[PDB]
Amino acid sequence: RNDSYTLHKILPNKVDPLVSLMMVEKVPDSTYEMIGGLDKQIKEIKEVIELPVKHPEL
Amino acid sequence: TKGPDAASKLPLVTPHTQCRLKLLKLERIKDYLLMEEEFIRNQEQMKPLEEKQEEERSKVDDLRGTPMSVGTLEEIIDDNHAIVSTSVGSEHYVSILSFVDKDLLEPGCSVLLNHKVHAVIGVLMDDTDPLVTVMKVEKAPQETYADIGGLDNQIQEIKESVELPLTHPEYYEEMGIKPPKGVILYGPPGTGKTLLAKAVANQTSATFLRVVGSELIQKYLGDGPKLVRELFRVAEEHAPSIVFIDEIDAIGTKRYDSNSGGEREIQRTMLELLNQLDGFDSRGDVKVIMATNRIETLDPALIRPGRIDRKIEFPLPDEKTKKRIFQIHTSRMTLADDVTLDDLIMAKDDLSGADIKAICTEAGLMALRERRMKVTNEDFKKSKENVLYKTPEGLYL
Amino acid sequence: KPIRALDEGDIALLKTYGQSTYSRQIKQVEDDIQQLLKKINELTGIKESDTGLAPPALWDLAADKQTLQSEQPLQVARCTKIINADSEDPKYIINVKQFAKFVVDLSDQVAPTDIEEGMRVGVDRNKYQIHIPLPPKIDPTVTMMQVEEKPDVTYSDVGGCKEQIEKLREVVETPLLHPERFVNLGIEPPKGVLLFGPPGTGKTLCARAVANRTDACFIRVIGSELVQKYVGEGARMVRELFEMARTKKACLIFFDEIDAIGGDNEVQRTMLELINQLDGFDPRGNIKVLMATNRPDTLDPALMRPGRLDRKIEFSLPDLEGRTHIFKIHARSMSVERDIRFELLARLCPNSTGAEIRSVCTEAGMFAIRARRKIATEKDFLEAVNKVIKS
Amino acid sequence: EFLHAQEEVKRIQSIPLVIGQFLEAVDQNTAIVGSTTGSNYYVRILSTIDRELLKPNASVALHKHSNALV
Ligand SMILES: Nc1ncnc2c1ncn2[C@@H]1O[C@H](COP(=O)(O)OP(=O)(O)OP(=O)(O)O)[C@@H](O)[C@H]1O
Ligand SMILES: Nc1ncnc2c1ncn2[C@@H]1O[C@H](COP(=O)(O)OP(=O)(O)O)[C@@H](O)[C@H]1O
Ligand SMILES: [Mg+2]
Repeated sequence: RNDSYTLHKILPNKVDPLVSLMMVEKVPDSTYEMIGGLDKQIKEIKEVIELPVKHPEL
Repeated sequence: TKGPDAASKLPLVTPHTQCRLKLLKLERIKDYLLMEEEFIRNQEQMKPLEEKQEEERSKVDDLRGTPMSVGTLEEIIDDNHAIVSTSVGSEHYVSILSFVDKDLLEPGCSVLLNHKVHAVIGVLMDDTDPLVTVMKVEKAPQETYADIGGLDNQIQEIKESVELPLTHPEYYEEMGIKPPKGVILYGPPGTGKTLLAKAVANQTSATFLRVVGSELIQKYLGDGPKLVRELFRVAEEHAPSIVFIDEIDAIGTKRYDSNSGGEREIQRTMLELLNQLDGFDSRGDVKVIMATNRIETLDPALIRPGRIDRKIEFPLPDEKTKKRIFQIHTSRMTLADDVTLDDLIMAKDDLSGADIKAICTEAGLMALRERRMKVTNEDFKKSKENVLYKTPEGLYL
Repeated sequence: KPIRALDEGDIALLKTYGQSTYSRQIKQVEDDIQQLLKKINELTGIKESDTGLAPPALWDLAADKQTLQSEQPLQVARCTKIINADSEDPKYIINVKQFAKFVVDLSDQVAPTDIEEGMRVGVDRNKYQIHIPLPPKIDPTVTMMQVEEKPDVTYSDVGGCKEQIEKLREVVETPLLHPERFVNLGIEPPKGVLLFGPPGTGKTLCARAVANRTDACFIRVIGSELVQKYVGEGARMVRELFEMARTKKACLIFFDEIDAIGGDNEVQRTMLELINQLDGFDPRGNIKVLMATNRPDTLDPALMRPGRLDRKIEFSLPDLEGRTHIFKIHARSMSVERDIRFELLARLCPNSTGAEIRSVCTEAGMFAIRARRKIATEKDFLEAVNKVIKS
Repeated sequence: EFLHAQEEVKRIQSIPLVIGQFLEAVDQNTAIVGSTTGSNYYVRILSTIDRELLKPNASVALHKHSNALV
């Protein structure tokens, strides 16, 4: 509070603005359908990016 | 002083094949966890204990007021007044009220002060600013000396430095040698330094304080040395303790004539760390362990024999250590019988422990590529060059 | 080959078929195990932090209110130039730590004779009047100071500095214990000496040994100490140390690692205070100054001027006889056999500093412990010197 | 009375105002602002402000004596 210093609310966890701006809030418009070649590269990137996240059971 | 910390749960891994022996063991663990939960729940369900003193406590609180700002007792004067520095840094000559434990006032202890008309109104022995609290290990890492392959000499030296004194130290003063205050791990990256630190923190009986090295540096002037001082004060306060400062070259680099205020503050932080490392006696039960890859770039005063006597070398794993590491990291795998694993170990390379782990992971991925999980030898064969990226042929033949 | 992404059917079949029949219950049980740990952690509580409350019947809460309503706090400050007061300008510029600086006049309870520059003074809030001088006090528990009156190291515990210790004898023993010879030779006793040499050579230890054998108390002044937190008032701190050396019959003032001080605003205030306490203090005193640094040239040129520092002393690395002597002096305190060829070890560790030799002895003890033997052998010393020496 | 209240609300947007950074939103009407005076405050958002323009680290003007995100 103002100067009585009495805890009167709990606020969400502190992330400083500089790193909160780093979240990709507005997704970019680039699909794999706009990537020529790189099919092997795309599969390799997926085997590290999405396969562990989507299914860690394997 | 109080005692150490870092409680961990049971090793289990007595089996690892999920042959229901794991199931009885984890069932015993979960059942006893339920017992703890039920006991504490039912305790707080019926636990009437409050008031008692009340009115005396009520009036001492009324004298204390609200809020009460914590300060650092920098100096004491005749036993009614003292010098206390507020967390801003400004220090005042204040009075000490009657109800404070004069035995507890000691330069450095956090003292509760009245918000208006500053006055010592209480003593906090557990300030422990959130940074140093975070730097303390609570859940010990799951790795263990069984997980480390090779490094027998390294494990042996690290245990002689930071296990033997905490356990029976009678040999040390029987032989008249002081225990080694501080050890430093060095070698090429991914050789087992941080892994050995995890293993030590697992089979430990002392407070383990993990430090990033670069974490000690702070933006505000005087926050760096203050943080180092508080960290080591916690280490002594929770003795016996182990202070692990990973990547010591983040601050341990060559000392040079500072010009900028930031460089001066970095030099001051290192000077405070070195003075603190000198401060506690080697007979004391607080040991420091620092790891780095660029050993040559360290200050040759941080590694003085009077300060950090031991120096554990972590060479790239040999063929026998490579095969031990491969046995360890393929233990969980459902390897086919055709895999030999000796061709990869043969190949004269700079495979590290991390490189072997990555080779195993890539071999598993390649097995998944063929829809199988049995992981043949061909998967390892391709995985080796898949991971190992990057003498002109017939020069040295 | 174009490698196919695992289909949903493929994921589903990988999750089964090639699974242990106990995957489900094992994974579920471990998940509940972690959940129960988190529940216990979140509900176990914190426990009352035990603020510094004194035992009852010790409290004068009525008089506590009397003080809290009548007695007032005072901010403390680093007083500066007297503005040439002369009782018509009693104001002084005072520095309240990271706060500002103010020119302020005294309280009626204090007299100007009790206030001079550089001291800590308690000043009120309302008018910032200095209400009471606060001397920084002197106590061996605080700072890091001499903390020694008769060091436990004698000439026996120092070896390999025979010419070195002989020159130190010339420096300190002849004037302190034989003043009459320089009295009737009409020569001022040496005013200052610098013991410059590489680290671990023994400078500190030789100084402590000569302090023990000169019947004077050893003074330990760590430089980084007053470069760090105990800076500023350090001038008055050394002022008090020198004053107590005056009260003391004889002090051996040595400033440890003076590389940290000699290399400057409060640093310059300090060494000009030693200008007052060697140049201003008579050169005849028994509180002779001892200078020892890792960097010789680092000392300010105004310090070693003739009439401030008479001698300079070089501590070189120990020789063969020196290395065997330090080996003996370090293994006396150790459990070893009586037929250890210390000459062999001294030969095997050329150009080795004394700290390296003490670490070699410690490592030999470590190797003896490694084999769980109560007595270290020559073999242990050999492998220890193979380990430490040769890096 | 509604006209008078609107006048008061508009007047609370007068000058001088201290600049701050809108750190994070908490409620529909309160937010955490980091004032340029070097302190962070949990303050109240003015109702009339478009919420959609209230993005992280957006520079916001705060009332001088209440720090409310004006
Ligand atoms: N001897 C070993 N036996 C088993 N695994 C090992 C061994 N050495 C390294 N590893 C593996 O290497 C991985 C990474 O090693 P670690 O984190 O210890 O690196 P490091 O050598 O401390 O390097 P850096 O500090 O430079 O990152 C570990 O997770 C571990 O699985
Ligand atoms: N001449 C010597 N005689 C005995 N011990 C020595 C000698 N030189 C060095 N040492 C050893 O070196 C260690 C540290 O020496 P120290 O005085 O700290 O070096 P420095 O001169 O750099 O201060 C001491 O424990 C001491 O045993
Ligand atoms: Mg590592």
